[PDB]
Amino acid sequence: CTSIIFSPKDHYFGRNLDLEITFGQQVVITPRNYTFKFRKMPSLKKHYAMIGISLDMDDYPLYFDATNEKGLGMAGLNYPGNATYYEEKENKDNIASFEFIPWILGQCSTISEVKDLLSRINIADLNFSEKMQASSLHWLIADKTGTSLVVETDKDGMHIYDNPVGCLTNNPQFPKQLFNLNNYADVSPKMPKNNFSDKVNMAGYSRGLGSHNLPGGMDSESRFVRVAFNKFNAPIAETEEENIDTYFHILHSVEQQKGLDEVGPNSFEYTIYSDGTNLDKGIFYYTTYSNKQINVVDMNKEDLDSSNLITYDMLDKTKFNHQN
Amino acid sequence: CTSIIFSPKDHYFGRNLDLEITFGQQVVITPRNYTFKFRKMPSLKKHYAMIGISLDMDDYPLYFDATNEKGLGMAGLNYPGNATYYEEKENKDNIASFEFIPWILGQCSTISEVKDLLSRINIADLNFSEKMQASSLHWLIADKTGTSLVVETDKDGMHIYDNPVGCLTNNPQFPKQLFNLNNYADVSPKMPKNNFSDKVNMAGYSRGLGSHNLPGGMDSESRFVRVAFNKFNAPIAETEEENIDTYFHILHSVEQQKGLDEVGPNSFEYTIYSDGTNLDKGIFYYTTYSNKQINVVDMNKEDLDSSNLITYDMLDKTKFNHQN
Amino acid sequence: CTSIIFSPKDHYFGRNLDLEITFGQQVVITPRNYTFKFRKMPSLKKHYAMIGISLDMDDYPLYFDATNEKGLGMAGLNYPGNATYYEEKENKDNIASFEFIPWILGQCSTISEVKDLLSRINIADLNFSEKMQASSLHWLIADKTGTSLVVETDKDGMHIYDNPVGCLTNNPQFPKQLFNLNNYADVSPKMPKNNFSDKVNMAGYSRGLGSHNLPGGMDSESRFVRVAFNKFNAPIAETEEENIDTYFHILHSVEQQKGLDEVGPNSFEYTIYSDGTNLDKGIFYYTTYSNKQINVVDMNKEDLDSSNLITYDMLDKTKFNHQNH
Amino acid sequence: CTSIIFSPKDHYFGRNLDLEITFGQQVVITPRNYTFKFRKMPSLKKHYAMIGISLDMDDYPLYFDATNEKGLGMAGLNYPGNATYYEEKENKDNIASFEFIPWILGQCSTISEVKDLLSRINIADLNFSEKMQASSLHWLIADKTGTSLVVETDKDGMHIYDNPVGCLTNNPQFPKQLFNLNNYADVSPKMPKNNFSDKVNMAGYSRGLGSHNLPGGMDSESRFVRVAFNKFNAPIAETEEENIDTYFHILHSVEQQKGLDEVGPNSFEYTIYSDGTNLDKGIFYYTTYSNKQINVVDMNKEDLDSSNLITYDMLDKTKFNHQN
Repeated sequence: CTSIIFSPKDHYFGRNLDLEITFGQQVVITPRNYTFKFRKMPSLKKHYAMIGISLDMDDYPLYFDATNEKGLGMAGLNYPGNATYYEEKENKDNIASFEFIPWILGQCSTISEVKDLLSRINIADLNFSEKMQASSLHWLIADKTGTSLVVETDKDGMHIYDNPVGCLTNNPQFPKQLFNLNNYADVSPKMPKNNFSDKVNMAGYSRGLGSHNLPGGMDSESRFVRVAFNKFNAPIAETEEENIDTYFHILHSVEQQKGLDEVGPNSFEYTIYSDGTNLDKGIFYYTTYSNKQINVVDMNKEDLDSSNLITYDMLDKTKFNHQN
Repeated sequence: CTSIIFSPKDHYFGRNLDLEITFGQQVVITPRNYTFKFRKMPSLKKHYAMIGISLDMDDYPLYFDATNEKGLGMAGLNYPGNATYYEEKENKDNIASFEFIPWILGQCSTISEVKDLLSRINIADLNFSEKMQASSLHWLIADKTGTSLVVETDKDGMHIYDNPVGCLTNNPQFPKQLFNLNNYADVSPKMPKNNFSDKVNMAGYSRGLGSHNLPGGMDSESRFVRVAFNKFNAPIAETEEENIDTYFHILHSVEQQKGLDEVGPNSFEYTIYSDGTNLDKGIFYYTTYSNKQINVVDMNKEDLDSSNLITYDMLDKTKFNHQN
Repeated sequence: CTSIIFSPKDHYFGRNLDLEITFGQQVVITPRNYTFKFRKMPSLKKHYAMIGISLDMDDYPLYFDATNEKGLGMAGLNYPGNATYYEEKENKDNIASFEFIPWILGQCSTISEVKDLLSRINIADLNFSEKMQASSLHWLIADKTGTSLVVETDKDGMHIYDNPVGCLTNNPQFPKQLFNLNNYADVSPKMPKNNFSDKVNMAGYSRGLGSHNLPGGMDSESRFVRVAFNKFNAPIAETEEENIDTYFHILHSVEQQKGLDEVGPNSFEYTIYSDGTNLDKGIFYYTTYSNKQINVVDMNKEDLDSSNLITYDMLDKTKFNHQNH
Repeated sequence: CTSIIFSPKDHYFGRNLDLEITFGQQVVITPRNYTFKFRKMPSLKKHYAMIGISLDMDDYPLYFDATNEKGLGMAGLNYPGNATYYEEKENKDNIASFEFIPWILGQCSTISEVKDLLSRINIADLNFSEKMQASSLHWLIADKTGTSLVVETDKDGMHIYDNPVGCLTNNPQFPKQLFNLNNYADVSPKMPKNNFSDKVNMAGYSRGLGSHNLPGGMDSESRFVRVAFNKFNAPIAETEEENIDTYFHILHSVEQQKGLDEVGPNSFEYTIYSDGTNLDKGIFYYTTYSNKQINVVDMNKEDLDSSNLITYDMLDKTKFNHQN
């Protein structure tokens, strides 16, 4: 998985979901008066409305990532082997990992409010069902000022980090992931100087040689570096159409192509989908692996005061434009 | 530029066109009875029909790449500084670089016929006009057996190479480009073995670590290695829709994103378009940088006995699908 | 800087010193009854003898690294910008960075005893003098069982790490440095399998292609990975001569060559020297940049009950052997 | 194997010999009136004196590398699978690959003289003895002007190349080996500039980060790049002691450590010795894997008009200096 906030003019937040199998995701809008039930907290009977990609299990939205009507966004990305969910604490809001996105996006409008709410939270070891055991996740949270932060629940407790580069992938823990970027200071959009020796003729035989050491791999660290390079060198435009086009080139640059990340016999982790929300306008965009026409769901064209889930199918089939 | 042949069941040939500035291009079917004129050879009054993308002129089809009705495909890719075109030779067929595709694709059906014609050819230093100086190219040729061939006109003469990997980018010369692949034997879709030492605990901390050393750069050798890894590990499917989807994932895996390959002040080489032809069926497909919905032009739906160029606009503007 | 413990049979501990300027340093044995004086603690009037390379100033051994007579070793490696030394603390033993090696090596014989002393230490922001401001260092400590730990004094306090690979270089902090090794699991002494695709003919055109992605750089992470690869694939022998021979190949594999690491105009960081001590025997070995004949100083041939520093020159000029004479 | 000419003031030519088995080589001075016998040419009864490392096979010097009294040096380096030796030719001096060094260094004093002799040569497929096949080699040749050239005998003929970097290792052919240097222009002794993006704070956390991408491997291409970086950034001094010290630091920077290049079960290729000769002065220097004190043999202190080989044992055992 890869998640970014991209702030050329308006602010766009979203992620690639990298898994080996698709099973029942939809675009889900949760309106303000849908009651969020919590295992160990009183229900949120009214809350901010939100939109994202989710499973719908027994009428409950298990969000992979979402954005609320105040321009606050949040995404849960795989964090295998690192994620720890804790015992219940008598002095904290005990919130399950699968309840984390509704808890936060339903109650908070800014990063500062997120931090305040997190000062009272305990991400607790609670499973949705015996069938659906909890996934191992860490979270990227960003708001429409362009500020972002990272939440990791490690063995020695929960850690919260300001995110100066506004990107997140998977393992390792954010301090190591962020520091690894320092090793790529010389990766450049421009041709290199001959620093090797002026007594040797270095021929600039290919445009693009500046990025010769850009990681191309499917792994977590390679995608973090690659998405950071793409994000901070992408062009800035004035229109919505241009900036969302650029946004999807950023995420598609770290797409996991089928066959390249093999996790088992004929089993391949790949980018199921790419989404992005205009945090300033509440507009949800997505592409899928097989359908890279941009699909648009406008949260503001729904009745956000209603009390039941609003669902749209993810258009995940190849759609061709036949010019005859 | 990157060009491949991809042979899952049917055979698909095409390329990314990477340039820092466009002047327009278009899809062009040249029918059988469009007379091909040649500066130094008699005209081909009748020939095979072909389809590809050319410059936005209707004087003459100046193809970037094309595929004829017999399943033979050919693409010219930037070869900066290496490409040498020769003085006219009395005992050869003197053919301009911009006449190469019509000359070959107009008369040849197989790689074997291509080689016979190439043995008597001389790629002459002729310009389409005094203003339109010939660009520096080398060529990938492939037919529907999956066999392919590289043509390079260097300063010491024309060299013709069998291509065992069916890929081509830009510099250097093909023996160096092909040999460089030997350095990436251990790049893997599966998790790496701990070869370092069984006394060191190596944590397989991220899926995709097998490809940690896959090159991600925008440069010529990086894209050659990366597209070969993508092509030979791409899944094999049974439907046309699935295999052409896969084909565009291979080409998009070596797309040059705007901003990442700087050739001058605010001037960036980027992937203008990606195209692919089903050599077996005569069906032409393309995406462009800003419109990655796949566009289809079926050559067999046209009057191939016509005498006039048949043209279609390249739809290069972002197409959104609004769902609510 | 690069420091290792190498444990083929006996145990060998030491380091490359990577700096841009030398002058002053000697092989220095501090005997049992040389009185170690401390700015904020009572003097150690008698203590374990030790041997190492030191800058002697005002009759005080400013050790770069040393090993004591009980087979405990300790080295201070550059930690630029990372090292933080603290205000004096009540309820702690306040010890200056330049007194750290005498404090530990004078009093401890084992890692377990080192850990006891560290639980009550505080590395204080104290300078040798106005002209000698304290260096930014972190420390590798190893004993003759082959166990080692790392001490790093960061902005948010002192951290002590068990060291499973027995190697240290410079920045970054040890958890990041140790975790970076995970990126090199596929580096191999053996020819690589063709994982790329069995549809592509990968020619095995050179021996050694298994190590094609081994880092060769002069930088701290590169050297950490390269020294670990060298150490864990080095052969093990049953002889002192062979095992110390191997030891210096490990250290020399990560030598910084003059001209390859420029830290300012006409100023280059390079490996001044490599040393190694046999912890089980008390034998100090070293080479220098211009003299890679192994020089030997046996601490046990000196009077370890004396009270004065005992010094030997670092033989740092090239000594050619004319076979033709 | 790695071979260089290093030209700080005087000129130093030599090599690392990288093999898995030591045989029993020694330092051999061949005086002017030792008769060189050839299988298919008249004997060379008087010739230039030379010094180098040789096997000894009943009175015949089989040099790995040598340098003659006129300052011409030559080294045979493994070229596995690539070396082709030819059928005898009726119009050429047919010289065995193991006769090549005596043939050249016996009669030539300069690179230009070498090039004239090579115009009449045919490196023929002659083995030294029934159960000792010829080894597969290519050669680096250099003289006291600093100039060097490469001789490679490939399937399609002998190829001679001027060597602009004065370096050679093993496979592949020299054109590909040399061109690969272009991929390392940015490898630097100096700290890198932040070209990734100035919106990203890149910490220059370690001295030497400029060489972060210097290859460290044991393989042929890695050592070629690494010895070149070491050679052209090595300091230049006024005296012999200083320059020969620098010279061995260059060769030792590409030493293959035991255990790092496994060629078979419990069998490793390693640097058996490093040697260099002062071309201007005829002084021979060497280290061995286990003895890094520089050993010196002055060819000119011997009787160069003699008729018998003059042999010295290689001091290959560790010799310690006990200071107390």
